[PDB]
Amino acid sequence: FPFNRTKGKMVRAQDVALAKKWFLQHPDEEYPVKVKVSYQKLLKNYVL
Amino acid sequence: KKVNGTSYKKWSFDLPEMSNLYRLSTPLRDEVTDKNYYYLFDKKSFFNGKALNNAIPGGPKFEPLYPREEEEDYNEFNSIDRVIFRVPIRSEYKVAFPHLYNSRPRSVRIPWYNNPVSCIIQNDEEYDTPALFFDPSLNPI
Amino acid sequence: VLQPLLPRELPKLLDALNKISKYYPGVIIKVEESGEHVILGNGELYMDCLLYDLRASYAKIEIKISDPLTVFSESCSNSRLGEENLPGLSISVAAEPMDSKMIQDLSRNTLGKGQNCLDIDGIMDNPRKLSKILRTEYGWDSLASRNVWSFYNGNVLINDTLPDEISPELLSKYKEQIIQGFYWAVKEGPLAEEPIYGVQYKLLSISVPSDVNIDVMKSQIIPLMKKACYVGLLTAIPILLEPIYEVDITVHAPLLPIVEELMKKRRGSRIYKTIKVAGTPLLEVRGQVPVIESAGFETDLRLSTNGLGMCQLYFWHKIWRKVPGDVLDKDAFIPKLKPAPINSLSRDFVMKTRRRKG
Amino acid sequence: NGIPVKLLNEAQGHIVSLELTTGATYRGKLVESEDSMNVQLRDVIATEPQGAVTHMDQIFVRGSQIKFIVVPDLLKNAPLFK
Amino acid sequence: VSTPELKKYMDKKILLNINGSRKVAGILRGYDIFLNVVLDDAMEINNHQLGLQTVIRGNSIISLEALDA
Amino acid sequence: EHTIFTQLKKNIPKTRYNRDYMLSMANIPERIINVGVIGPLHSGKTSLMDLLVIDSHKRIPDMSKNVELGWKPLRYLDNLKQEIDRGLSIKLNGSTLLCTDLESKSRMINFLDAPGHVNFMDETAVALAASDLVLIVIDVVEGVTFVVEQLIKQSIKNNVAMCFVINKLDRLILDLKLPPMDAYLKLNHIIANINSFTKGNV
Amino acid sequence: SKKTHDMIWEKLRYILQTQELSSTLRESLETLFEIRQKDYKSGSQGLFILDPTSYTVHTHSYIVSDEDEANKELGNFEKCEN
RNA sequence: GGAGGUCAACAUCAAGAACUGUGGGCCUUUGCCUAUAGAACUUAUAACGAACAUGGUUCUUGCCUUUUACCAGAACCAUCCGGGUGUUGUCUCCAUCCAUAUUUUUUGGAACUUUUC
RNA sequence: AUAAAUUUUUAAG
Ligand SMILES: [Mg+2]
Ligand SMILES: [Mg+2]
Ligand SMILES: [Mg+2]
Repeated sequence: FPFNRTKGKMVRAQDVALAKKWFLQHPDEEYPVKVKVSYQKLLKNYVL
Repeated sequence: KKVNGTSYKKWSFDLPEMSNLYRLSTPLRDEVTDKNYYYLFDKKSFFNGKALNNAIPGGPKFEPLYPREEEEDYNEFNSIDRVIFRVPIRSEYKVAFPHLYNSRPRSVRIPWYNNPVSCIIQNDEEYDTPALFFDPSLNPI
Repeated sequence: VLQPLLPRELPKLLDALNKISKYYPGVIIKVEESGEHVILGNGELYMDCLLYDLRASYAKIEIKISDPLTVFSESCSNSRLGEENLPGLSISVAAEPMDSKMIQDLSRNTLGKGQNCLDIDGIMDNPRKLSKILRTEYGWDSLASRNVWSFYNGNVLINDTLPDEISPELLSKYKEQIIQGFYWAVKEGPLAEEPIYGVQYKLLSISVPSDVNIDVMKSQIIPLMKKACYVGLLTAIPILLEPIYEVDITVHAPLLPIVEELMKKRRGSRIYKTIKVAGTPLLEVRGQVPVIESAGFETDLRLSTNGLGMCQLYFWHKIWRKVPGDVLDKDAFIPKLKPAPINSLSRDFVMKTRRRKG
Repeated sequence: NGIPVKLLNEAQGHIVSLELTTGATYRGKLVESEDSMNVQLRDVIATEPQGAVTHMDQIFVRGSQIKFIVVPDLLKNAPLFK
Repeated sequence: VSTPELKKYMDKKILLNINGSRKVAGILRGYDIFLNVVLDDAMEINNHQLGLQTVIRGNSIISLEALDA
Repeated sequence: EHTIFTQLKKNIPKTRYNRDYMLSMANIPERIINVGVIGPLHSGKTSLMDLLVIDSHKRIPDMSKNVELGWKPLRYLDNLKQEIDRGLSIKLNGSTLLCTDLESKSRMINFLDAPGHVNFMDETAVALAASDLVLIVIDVVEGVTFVVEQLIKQSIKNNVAMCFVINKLDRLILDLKLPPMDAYLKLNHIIANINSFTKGNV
Repeated sequence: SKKTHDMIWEKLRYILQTQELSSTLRESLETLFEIRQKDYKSGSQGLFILDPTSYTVHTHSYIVSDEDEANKELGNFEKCEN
């Protein structure tokens, strides 16, 4: 959605949430348990 | 033409530009175009995740929401003499087809089933690999 | 299976159940002596659509739903005698396997034009000719081809002996009381108290007591056909028939090896055809998996390949398969919390389903 | 293409009346019509130019020899014209 | 352009009402886009048959009213 | 709560073809038909019905501005709750309208959508067993496949009249990106691949 | 090889689609494409222990207008005054 | 008169899948039925914001000397940072459809004479 | 044949 349009309206510069997309997607693989648990916090705060 | 005016609302752009933007922002973008990817990562599999008190393995954990499960009669219906274990029933069943595997849900939602199994095929190597090209992923017909 | 959560609400459930049977045609419903209700439906999603529409619209009451189960059936593969409970009568029944291409035929219901076979539903199509369909196609006894009486869902009854020919008239009396008793013990079952399937019944001979009687025989004879058919099935080396879904799968190509595992795991474990697809990086994969193992299956696929792929199960050809075990063992191994060993699958399901009814 | 032709086609099914060059009116269910008004009709009465009437089954008529066709007034409403 | 749909009337006896207040009868054998009729012969309407088979020109036909249903 | 719907007599859409006249067509059995529509999952069916609808009713309530010009499909005959959020179709569902062939001969038509999952075939078997002719909708990419088989044996087995429509050609180019030629070759490959199941008919 | 390869499969697949061939040639022909989208190490497998930069290699100059020099003189032995 | 404004005021934005005006019939204004015209904005993986906080009451917990301050779930409400559309006002910058004649149409089989009324 | 990870402090008596 951010992109394909080419016609649309502004957003208050703090509404674009740049980093939401990363913690939606899977954790990937490598990361040590610190960052995975960081993900779970970001979900829990989102869903809520 | 490009933008509205000093009050600066309703930007109006053009393909070549919006391309170049696409190009740049490549570090910062979600990049995944197949809805069928998020399978249990949509919302509703989260809400189901909570409300039944499960945890998708990569999932956010929440609170019981219906905390006291401990009340129970000693009751023959679901018992062991009468039940056959063939396949385990992992959770993701219970989050995938909620009303079925899970006796007695409360406040559950509708998982959305599935999408078309995207075929999308992109050619990202060459700038000059032309638009329409028979791509080795395809079968020969 | 179904039970409503609190006993005092049994009525409300019923008042919805009848509704559902109407609104969703496909479903088929049952009770038992148990008070359990039984809900038979097409496929897993279909059970979902129901049970949701059961709880959140028609009946509102929460209920307890079992682990997904399956149907079964009762077949057999080969002095012989039987008795009445008040020794004025007796029956003894012959039972055999039937042609896989016969039973194949019946479950395909057909108009039989051309040089083709015909289905049994039209049995009042030319009866002698009908025996020509039989003699001709099925290698059927021309004398039984004479003697064929009457058919039911998956199987059919026949007659062989002289004291038949003592009273083909006096039996021409009790034909349609027997055809009941046959439907009777067919719909029910010896082991699972579940429908019998694919069996040939050639009667031995029917002793009727001296002077017969008026209303003794009438409804005296049908249950005696119950013990008749059963007794005829037992010594015939029974087995237990399990359905088989005809799997369809679609994948991107390089993800194929993945599928192999699943099937190796799910015991359906036959993928018959890998059909390349044209112009699109897909593989149709046609396969089979039994119903009982198919429980979560479609997810196991849909996940394990990370969003590419899809699956569907379904039942058309109405194929069946023997379940591997030895249909009775006193020495059997029953796991208690693990999937049983295939040296007895069937003994298990007997001693379970019987522990549902009793 | 001709809008009268279209109208005629539409009138298929309906009970049309139909006079020829001869002046022999018919009235019947319009079975089939073509670009050339080659009409077929069912259950059709047939008046002579002088007066007398005759019932008949499935008349065919060639548009060349047709004079004018009366269609039912329901077709006035819709939706051929616009 | 389009063919006259007379396949219903094929191999049936028809009253070909023809030019000048005349008539013809006979079983229908064929036709074309001009509505010429080829028919196995019959009388001219007391009555008298001429020919074994007959061909009627398109222009000449007023009507071809079916004798058989 | 349980479904969507319209409950009133004055908000039902205007329906540009003047209903009562449609009811006039309804007299002759000759001019009306029953078209059932079936295919495999996600083959475009309900969408297609909605092509007919939005092409028929003049001003719809259920359009948001979104699908009006937009992106998400207005899926009109869907109408339940379950069939909405589940994202699917369960109870087969009708729509009637009169519409014109190119002739301008405008026939009354009963369309009936049918579910495309293979655990709902039951509620297609109805849609056949009633309906007069059926459109089997083939999704070009998927190509025909065991489900389209058992369909077409089930259509013609019950003595119905079929027409095929190849669907979702956006997926042809704008995803697969198949040079024009090889695409033509593909369509041919389907057609050849279907005629082997429609035997005495081509 | 990227262009040349590409146009080689231009004509090569162009074969299977437009042409009409034998069975046992065609089956193999498509086994090619299959292992292609399975990436070829079924056909590429070997001894890789040698380096492109380190190992002194010689890129030979031939072109199909070359008669290879057809040397049977180096085929047989001489007298060595050395 | 046109373009704009990091300008203002006043309306309207969560619902029977849902708005409004009008003609006609009935009851007796409401209301029901019928006909007709017009519907910006926002809604179906449901919504004004592909964003994301705080407070109050009430229960269930969790830390556990007591209270502020708190741990994490629910119900019912509130506040706050923002938004769209419409009308009016004001300000700034500029201007005063084939082309052609041999069976279905348009290259005619039309005319003359006579009776009845 | 496993990828399952709670917390965290200031004032007043
Ligand atoms: Mg649909
Ligand atoms: Mg003190
Ligand atoms: Mg104190």
